[PDB]
Amino acid sequence: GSAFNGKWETESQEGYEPFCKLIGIPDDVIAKGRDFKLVTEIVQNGDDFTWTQYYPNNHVVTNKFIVGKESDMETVGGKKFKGIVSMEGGKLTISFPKYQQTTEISGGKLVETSTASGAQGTAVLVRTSKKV
Ligand SMILES: C[C@H](CCC(=O)O)[C@H]1CC[C@H]2[C@@H]3[C@H](O)C[C@@H]4C[C@H](O)CC[C@]4(C)[C@H]3C[C@H](O)[C@]12C
Ligand SMILES: C[C@H](CCC(=O)O)[C@H]1CC[C@H]2[C@@H]3[C@H](O)C[C@@H]4C[C@H](O)CC[C@]4(C)[C@H]3C[C@H](O)[C@]12C
Ligand SMILES: C[C@H](CCC(=O)O)[C@H]1CC[C@H]2[C@@H]3[C@H](O)C[C@@H]4C[C@H](O)CC[C@]4(C)[C@H]3C[C@H](O)[C@]12C
Ligand SMILES: C[C@H](CCC(=O)O)[C@H]1CC[C@H]2[C@@H]3[C@H](O)C[C@@H]4C[C@H](O)CC[C@]4(C)[C@H]3C[C@H](O)[C@]12C
Ligand SMILES: C[C@H](CCC(=O)O)[C@H]1CC[C@H]2[C@@H]3[C@H](O)C[C@@H]4C[C@H](O)CC[C@]4(C)[C@H]3C[C@H](O)[C@]12C
Repeated sequence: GSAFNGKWETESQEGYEPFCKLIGIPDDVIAKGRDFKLVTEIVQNGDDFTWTQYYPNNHVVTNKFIVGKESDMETVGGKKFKGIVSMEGGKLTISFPKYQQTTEISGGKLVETSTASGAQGTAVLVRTSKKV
């Protein structure tokens, strides 16, 4: 597999506001981040992925995982946990209580679909990134 390899840049976020509300991000912070454009850098070698995300102020998040094996996950908030990612129909999926993330290439583009659950219900964010 090589489909995911390269450098990607956010071009659209659909469902951004409802998703952010559901997960408890306050209003002024939502507005402060609607036009933020994330750069994602991916190195894929078979089942091994290195997944790098560039944030403001030289802040970087790198994830490293093998499909189907328990891996160490890392977060922008500086948190850590363990998870297991499947590869199903070209789609990378992590799934657990209250949260699902899928990432695929559709129409030559990196498409990240997140689904979070809460007391308000469920919200979906679709983030699309173009190749740079
Ligand atoms: C608002 C802020 C941008 C700050 C700035 O531009 O100075 C951005 C940078 C990191 C962003 C977060 C990270 O990209 C991780 C999450 C990605 C989800 O798609 C939305 C919530 C999510 C939790 C984001 C909310 C918000 O847009 C953040 C916190
Ligand atoms: C849950 C967390 C959101 C925390 C945050 O940054 O705010 C996100 C940020 C980066 C995400 C990871 C990266 O997007 C790369 C992988 C993409 C796959 O679709 C799921 C597993 C995968 C390894 C993701 C799991 C999880 O959704 C992570 C770790
Ligand atoms: C949702 C995300 C957690 C995901 C991650 O760990 O990357 C975190 C990263 C920084 C967090 C924010 C910061 O901790 C600062 C604020 C702290 C307040 O207690 C809640 C709102 C508040 C504005 C947070 C909302 C949300 O939990 C944010 C945006
Ligand atoms: C923009 C917002 C506060 C709004 C304000 O300016 O008052 C701040 C509060 C908490 C901040 C976040 C937290 O400091 C956690 C992260 C710290 C990293 O150094 C940058 C991204 C990071 C995810 C931050 C992005 C952004 O600057 C947040 C979300
Ligand atoms: C597991 C970790 C805390 C672990 C630690 O103390 O290191 C926590 C802190 C921020 C949490 C995330 C934030 O609360 C934002 C999301 C909220 C959704 O309800 C579940 C997934 C969601 C993406 C969370 C997954 C997980 O519970 C995170 C990543």
